[PDB]
Amino acid sequence: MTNLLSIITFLPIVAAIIMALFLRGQDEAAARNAKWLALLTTTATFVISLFVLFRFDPANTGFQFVEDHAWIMGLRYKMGVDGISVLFVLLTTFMMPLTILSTWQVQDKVKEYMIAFLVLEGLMIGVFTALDLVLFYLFFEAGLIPMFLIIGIWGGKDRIYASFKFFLYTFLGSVLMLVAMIAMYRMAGTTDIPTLLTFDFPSENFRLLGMTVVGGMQMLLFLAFFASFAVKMPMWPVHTWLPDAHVQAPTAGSVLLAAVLLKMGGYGFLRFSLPMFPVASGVAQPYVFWLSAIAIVYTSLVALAQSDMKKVIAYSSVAHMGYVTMGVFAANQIGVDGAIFQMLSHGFISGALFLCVGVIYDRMHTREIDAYGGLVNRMPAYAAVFMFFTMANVGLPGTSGFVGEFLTLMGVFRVDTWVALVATSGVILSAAYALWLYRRVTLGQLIKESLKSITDMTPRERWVFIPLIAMTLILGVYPRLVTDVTGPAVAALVQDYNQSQPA
Amino acid sequence: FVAMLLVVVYVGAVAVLFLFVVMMLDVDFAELRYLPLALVIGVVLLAQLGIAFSGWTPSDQAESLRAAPVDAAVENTLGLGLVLYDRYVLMFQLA
Amino acid sequence: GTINGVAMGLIPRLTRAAVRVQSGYLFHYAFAMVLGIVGLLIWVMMRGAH
Amino acid sequence: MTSLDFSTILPEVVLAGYALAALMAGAYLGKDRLARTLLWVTVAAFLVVAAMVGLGNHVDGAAFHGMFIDDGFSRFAKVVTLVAAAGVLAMSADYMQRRNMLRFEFPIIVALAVLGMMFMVSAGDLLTLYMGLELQSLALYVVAAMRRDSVRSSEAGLKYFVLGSLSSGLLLYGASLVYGFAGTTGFEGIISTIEAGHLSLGVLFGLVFMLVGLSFKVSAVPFHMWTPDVYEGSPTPVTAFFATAPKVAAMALIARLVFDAFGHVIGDWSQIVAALAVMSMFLGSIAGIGQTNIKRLMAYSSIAHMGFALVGLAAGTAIGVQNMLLYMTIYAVMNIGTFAFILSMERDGVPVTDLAALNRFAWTDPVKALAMLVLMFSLAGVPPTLGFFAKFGVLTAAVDAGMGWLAVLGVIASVIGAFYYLRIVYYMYFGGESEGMTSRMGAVQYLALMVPALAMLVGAISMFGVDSAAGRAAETLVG
Ligand SMILES: [Ca+2]
Ligand SMILES: [Ca+2]
Repeated sequence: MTNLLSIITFLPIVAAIIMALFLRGQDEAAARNAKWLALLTTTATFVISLFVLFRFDPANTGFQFVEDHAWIMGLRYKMGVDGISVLFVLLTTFMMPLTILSTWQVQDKVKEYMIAFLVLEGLMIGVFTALDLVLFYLFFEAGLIPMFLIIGIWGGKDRIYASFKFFLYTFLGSVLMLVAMIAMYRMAGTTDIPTLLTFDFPSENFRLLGMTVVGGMQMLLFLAFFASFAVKMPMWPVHTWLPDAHVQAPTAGSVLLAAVLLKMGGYGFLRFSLPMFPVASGVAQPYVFWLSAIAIVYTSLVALAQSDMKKVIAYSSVAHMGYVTMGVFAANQIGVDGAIFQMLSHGFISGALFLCVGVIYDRMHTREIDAYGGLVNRMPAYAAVFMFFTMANVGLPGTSGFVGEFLTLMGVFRVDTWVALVATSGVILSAAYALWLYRRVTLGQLIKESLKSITDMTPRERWVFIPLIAMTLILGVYPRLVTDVTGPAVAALVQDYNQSQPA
Repeated sequence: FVAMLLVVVYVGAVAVLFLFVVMMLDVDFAELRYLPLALVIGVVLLAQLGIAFSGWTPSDQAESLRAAPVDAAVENTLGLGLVLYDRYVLMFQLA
Repeated sequence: GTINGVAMGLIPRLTRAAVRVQSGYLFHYAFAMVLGIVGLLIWVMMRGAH
Repeated sequence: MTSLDFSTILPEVVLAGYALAALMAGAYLGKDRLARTLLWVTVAAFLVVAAMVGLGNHVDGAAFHGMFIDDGFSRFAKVVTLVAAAGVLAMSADYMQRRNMLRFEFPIIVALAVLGMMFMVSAGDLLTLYMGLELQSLALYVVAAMRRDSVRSSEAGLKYFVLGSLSSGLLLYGASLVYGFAGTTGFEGIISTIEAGHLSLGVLFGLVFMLVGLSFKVSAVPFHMWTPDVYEGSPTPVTAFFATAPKVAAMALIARLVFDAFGHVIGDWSQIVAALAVMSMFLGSIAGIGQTNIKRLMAYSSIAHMGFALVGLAAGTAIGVQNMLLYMTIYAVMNIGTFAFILSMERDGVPVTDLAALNRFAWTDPVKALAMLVLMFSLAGVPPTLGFFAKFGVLTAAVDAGMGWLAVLGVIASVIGAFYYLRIVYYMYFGGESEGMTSRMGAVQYLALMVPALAMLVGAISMFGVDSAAGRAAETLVG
């Protein structure tokens, strides 16, 4: 119980190695064993990570559960959590058992499917626990490998193109960040994230090529990290990989792609860009505001034009991340708390919606909106669940969707009214595409022979959704469960950002 | 010595080359490119070398660093034999 | 259109140029080596003796 | 020659003695009936000589009026060369026998090539550099062309010989200019004369000629065009050899030359090395996308990786040399693993080399594809593989030297190169309709795939002191 973060990080990876070695047979019993072994492993990781959650002390804004060991090439293996990153660990471990349970009907290469998800979980958890600069980059980039194969092997008809675009687009943005990490390593003489959080990187302007670089070295380091996190988030206009990868991935892949991997971009902004490059962040605030405002309006209108149900959900995520980006760079307590809440909240809602798509994809094997209609007539439970998360997706008060949206909008209002006015229009636009999709798929008359015999959600499918409905309602009604944890850490973060602004 | 050694070696070696020319003689002996561009690169390379040799001067330390200074009273072949097999014995064996 | 134009239009076009230059002719490969030395010598000359 | 000189070169005498004795044993006691036995005694000899070089207590020094340098740098390079040479021979033994290619002279020719490499990395004189390089080069031409019934082996030897001879001539011409300027061939004399205020065009011309001559041996662009044809034409065991041991020896030789002879004009040669590294990284990455033959793909992979290794040397620092050494060590391990798999590829009992043969191989042999997957991501430089940490080290050296522009270009070319490694993974795991390629591997060849593949991950946890050993070795050279 002194290496708790290392256990939850590498336990899923170790289980995959054992499964790959000592699990034999390709029959259904052999596959049935793999599903159970994965489910027990993901459940174990979630339970152990609850010890972190409840022993965590929100008042302490330092890193807790810290473990440090020597490593290679003069680096250190250091892990830990604070009020900004603890909840992203629990979100990852929370979605993984539900994601496994939703694949229970997959019959194609099951053992390999389970291994890819078990390996992916360990690497996703490492991103949020790592306190070494290179160690963060290792988990940040290693996650591309299992996801590249998850899309390639189990994806749709365009999965070859989607998997390559996903990997290379993300890979391109992070290699620039790698060089910035090497530069910070050389200036500060350390890769320790706690030590880099107090280091003062130079901000005096200089000239590079034909332009002045406002912010000096901080701006150059800021732009390298921005390229990595902007693509990961994703921000507009570097988002066009997401409508491919999220759509062409298998349903389980889409859940983890949207619920967890997107949060690495926003967490990157909260861990590095604002603490380590405050002067550059202050300078970039106007541009980030309008890119995020454009993203909300742009992708909301693009979602309204989609003929493919899974693409509506994919484009919805880009709009929801636009709020997160604005909240982070408003750099006030209200905006940053809203940004973190919006990230966690979007994990439950977006994941649930991709599971709603899978429920009817499994039965009908199509994603065209026009291929459905009046499903409420045969699928009462599905229409209720799909409606609930449709309403959460439009930020209805009472669901967790509202809180994150509301606070990021109010934090931005304090800084820029034009941005807040444009971003706030998302409430009108989100309702438009979200309700139209729900109506066209679920409501109406059952007038197609194909849908005549469609079945309702099975008991297993209902039980996957119940935890997600619980978190959405609980956090919507009692968000203090989140802000108590993140409150003190955001307060310290916002204070350092202010104390670093040029005077 | 290297003047005479060079003739001795390449008289035999060039004759061997003649043997392979007639062994693999082409079937079109009776009637046996980008030459313009090639001549331009050759002229450029030759000009660069000529410019470098225009200002040639050895290092002012070159005299003091000689491993095998030449002796006027010793004949060339004897001088080479005094260094070839003792100072350069490692290279001799590698040859 | 831009991303695909670069990733799938431009880089493959540079690949085809590289494949073409690898002609398989020994005299071309020697020409490349001679161009490399001549170019590097031009570079050294501009910096001068110093 | 003193008794102290002879002690210093004893590992080389032991290897040379073995090669001569093996030649007579093979000639007089069975010829090709001993071919298998001579191959495995050569593997033991390489490992024995490496133990002599790398184990026990060593005190740095020089022998033969400084012509032979026995320092930590040369000892690091020799060990990697000998162990990589031993690995290539061991993993190829079964393949060559099945293909009726194992002459009793092949192990001996390889041993004399390795002997030449050992004198290369310990050179302290221009003549030692030349004689070591030429003993290696001549042995490499022979094995390139040793498949007598293959027109492609003959052409591989012909292209390698003609272009290798051209590069050697350029190297000699520069070596002659350096001797004329300095008045000596010894590097300790040369370094003292080549300094900031006395660099005539003549001596700078000499450095360029020597650098270009050597940069041919590491397939630096535009002195690279031999590599794809020679890699394709030569026997796959010989291609695997070219890709691992000569490149390590040649890379170490370049570091030896620029620091022990041109170490007071780092500014002059660092720019040239950087320009070579840039051209090699982008051409290797871009040209690799157009390859359908796996052997020819590895040549461009080799060219791009030598560009990255040159980034560490372009730094012109002890850290740059340390990380160049680690890069070459990891690169040699990766190529041993990859060429172990390439040797195994076959359809209907005949070897096969086209990439399309890998389609859906992961569903034919799961463990071998998983090993190949780790190697392809290691060559692409993707974490958590040890191949990523190799790139990280050279990029660290570049940034540390104020050459972030080189690091930025290096990582961008890595992205382009990552495509054709990813494509191999794509073929194996979710590729198109399969044509029945099988992987035939004996026990030794099988371990030549798995152990390097395991090292790419285990090395991510601990390098087992190799990174620390490379740092000590780099210090003895740079000072
Ligand atoms: Ca700070
Ligand atoms: Ca030195």
